[PDB]
Amino acid sequence: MANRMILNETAWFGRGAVGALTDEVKRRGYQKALIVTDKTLVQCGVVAKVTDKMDAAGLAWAIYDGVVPNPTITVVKEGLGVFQNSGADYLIAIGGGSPQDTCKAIGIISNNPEFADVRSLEGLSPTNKPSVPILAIPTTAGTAAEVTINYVITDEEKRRKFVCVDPHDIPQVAFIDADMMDGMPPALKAATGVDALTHAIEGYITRGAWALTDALHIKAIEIIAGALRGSVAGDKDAGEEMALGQYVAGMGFSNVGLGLVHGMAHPLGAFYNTPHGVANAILLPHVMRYNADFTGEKYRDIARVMGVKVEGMSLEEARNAAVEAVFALNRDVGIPPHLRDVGVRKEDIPALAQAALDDVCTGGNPREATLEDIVELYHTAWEG
Amino acid sequence: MANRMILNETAWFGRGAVGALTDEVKRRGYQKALIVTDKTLVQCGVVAKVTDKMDAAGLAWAIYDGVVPNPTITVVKEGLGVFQNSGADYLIAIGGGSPQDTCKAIGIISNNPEFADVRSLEGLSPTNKPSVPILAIPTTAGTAAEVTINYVITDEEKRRKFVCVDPHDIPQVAFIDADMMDGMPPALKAATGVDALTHAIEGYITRGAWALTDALHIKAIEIIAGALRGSVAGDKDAGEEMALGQYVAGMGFSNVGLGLVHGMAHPLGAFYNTPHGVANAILLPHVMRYNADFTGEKYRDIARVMGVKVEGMSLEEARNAAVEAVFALNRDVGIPPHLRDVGVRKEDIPALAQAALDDVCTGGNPREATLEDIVELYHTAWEGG
Ligand SMILES: Nc1ncnc2c1ncn2[C@@H]1O[C@H](COP(=O)(O)OP(=O)(O)OC[C@H]2O[C@@H](O)[C@H](O)[C@@H]2O)[C@@H](O)[C@H]1O
Ligand SMILES: Nc1ncnc2c1ncn2[C@@H]1O[C@H](COP(=O)(O)OP(=O)(O)OC[C@H]2O[C@@H](O)[C@H](O)[C@@H]2O)[C@@H](O)[C@H]1O
Ligand SMILES: [Fe+2]
Ligand SMILES: [Fe+2]
Ligand SMILES: [Zn+2]
Ligand SMILES: [Zn+2]
Repeated sequence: MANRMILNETAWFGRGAVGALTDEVKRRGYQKALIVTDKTLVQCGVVAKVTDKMDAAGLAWAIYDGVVPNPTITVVKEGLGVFQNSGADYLIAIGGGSPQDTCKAIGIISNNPEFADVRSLEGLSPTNKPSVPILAIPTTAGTAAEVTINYVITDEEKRRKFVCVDPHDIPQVAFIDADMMDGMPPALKAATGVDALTHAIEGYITRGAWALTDALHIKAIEIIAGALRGSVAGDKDAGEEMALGQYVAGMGFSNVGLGLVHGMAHPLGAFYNTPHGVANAILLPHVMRYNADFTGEKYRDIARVMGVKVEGMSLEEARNAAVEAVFALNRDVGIPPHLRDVGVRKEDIPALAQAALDDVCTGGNPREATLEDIVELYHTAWEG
Repeated sequence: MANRMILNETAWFGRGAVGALTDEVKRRGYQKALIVTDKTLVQCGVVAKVTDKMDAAGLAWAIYDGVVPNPTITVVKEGLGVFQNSGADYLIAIGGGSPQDTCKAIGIISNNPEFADVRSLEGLSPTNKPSVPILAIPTTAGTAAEVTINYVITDEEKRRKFVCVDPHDIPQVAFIDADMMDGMPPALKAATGVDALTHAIEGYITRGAWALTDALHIKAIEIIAGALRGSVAGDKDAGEEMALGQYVAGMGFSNVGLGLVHGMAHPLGAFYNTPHGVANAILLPHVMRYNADFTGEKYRDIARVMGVKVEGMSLEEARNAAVEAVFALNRDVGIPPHLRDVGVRKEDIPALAQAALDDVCTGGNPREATLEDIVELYHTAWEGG
């Protein structure tokens, strides 16, 4: 009956937050870090923002930049080998959800060698030891991987993304610095931003929701809905707001769950390598309409913080307004509205739906989804 | 510029939350606990609620119940000795702020022996190693000692309570279980509940306040103001609400600070052993009035979440409403309104004011307080002013 909360024991927030990293490392006595990131972040100079500071403080580090969007089992094994050989005693994840999840997988397996095949970590990972210490530095404003206890890896052999949930993978310190995120192309800010909004909305209405997560989630929705357009536009302060909002969303959903949006988005990532946030964005409003009757007064709350004047509006009208506010936001930030626009094939829907039905996140959906329900949702999101 | 947040990596909430303790211990591989608590909690059977579960799970434990309200350096040293002689490898704090703070001191000194004098830990403790692992189980709905990075010890020799701030003392796991709090006498629920409200209000307007702590604090105020009366009355759900509210308050103030209410309350605890919550309760409304002009629109938010329909009043009226709401709550839960009622002496005011001026928490007050200002505030709280 009791509710558990897993959070970062230490976290730094604000532009310039990464400047606290060298002092945190020194106070922990670590000797060498393995930075887990990708080639784009190295090319854009984002990784240098961190290594330059580390060099100035005389802190040793090595880099693994083989991470690819929607990280695969192959990437995890490659990164793991690099880490084991490096002799590093801690990990620094620099990037969005892909590098951060890869980093979590590496840290967990390094101290829990029984899960060497990686795929065995799906669900509530029965690990016995904490991951190698992880210092997380997000570069996107959407996944909250720095504070959640989950990470998703793509099993290419079985063509499916599997979510791993494990308190042992929580980063020891997170640095939420908007300076690390400004380089995101506007389209990326939009996709990861709606991914964050999806986290907050699904988390707010998830089956396991309770007082504390509801408070975190509704604040996150308000912050995100109020700052996303401005951030996509390039506004500096909105970018900092988004950095906080996406993190606050994570403080909640990591501890209670999500729903059918993520359950349906994962198979798309596995089948087409579709960007996670774009998949969530397209599916979100449709899944919300589907869940409407099972959400109490919560859609009135969502609509209210998304700019809609809900006073004197019926619950039915408020629910329609919440869904429309999301459709509107997606249009405003430029995300394609139909699944056909992003490479999905109708012939694959039966398999995608079954995959969605079996996805870890689907169980938290307020409405118990059937196979045909999911098939219908994919077809509805196909072209409107 | 950047803001730091220290929180419990793991925490369990709700009635029955202590039931998660044995599993958490096993998952961490600890071999023997030293339970830090007091004689009342042992007598009332509260400690047994935990040890019975531990016995059934086959987990070893030893107990130190010598903690006294407003824990002293002597109690810390005695408890440290018991810990060292027990063979325990972790600590379980069962109780209110006194046992929890004593436990933090013990856990820190054990891994940082150069601070054996205890008093040298005041302020931002320059400790190099994390405290011995602490699993915290609060029994009062007010201090949030289970999630904050502070602890206050009484220096009997120098007659003063000193606050210690250190990320190294954060408990590894917190179990917030109202079943552990139901035994609180109504007056204790009242006092500890206003202590929690003070935490939320001071934290909401403190100098270092920012977006995240403001969100936590205003939510804590709403929760506490809405449930305290019912909890004092004995309502079970209200007690569960208070358990959450007092904790949420801590998630915030531990990371930004408090103010003059706590700065003035501490010297009273050192001078008269006045219960912390009672001191804060009497001082709170007066200090709020003092800080009014340096809190922006925040008193409007406080008044609103405390049941006041601020719908059409001005900022000046909203600010008065917030203060009155606190005066009303204190009356409703039966806390004395005047410092004279609880054993304070006017002759001690100059000394109390100086102590308050030097208290760690005072620096966070939104209004720079002078010695003269503090003297005036004590006199005002004396008999209403
Ligand atoms: N600040 C940045 N500036 C420029 N490019 C960036 C930045 N941050 C990330 N990128 C680039 O954006 C692309 C996508 O990065 P991801 O990490 O894959 O995206 P994100 O949304 O953060 O995470 C997605 C992943 O997290 C999981 O929850 C989800 O299932 C998916 O696997 C990559 O090419 C990456 O280099
Ligand atoms: N559930 C309970 N049932 C009955 N009595 C209880 C309970 N919990 C605590 N008590 C009793 O209440 C008295 C006060 O307990 P404290 O721990 O001293 O009170 P609390 O308000 O929780 O903490 C105060 C301490 O914290 C610091 O922030 C403050 O400076 C002070 O030293 C003691 O006699 C204690 O045994
Ligand atoms: Fe999930
Ligand atoms: Fe303080
Ligand atoms: Zn997501
Ligand atoms: Zn207090």
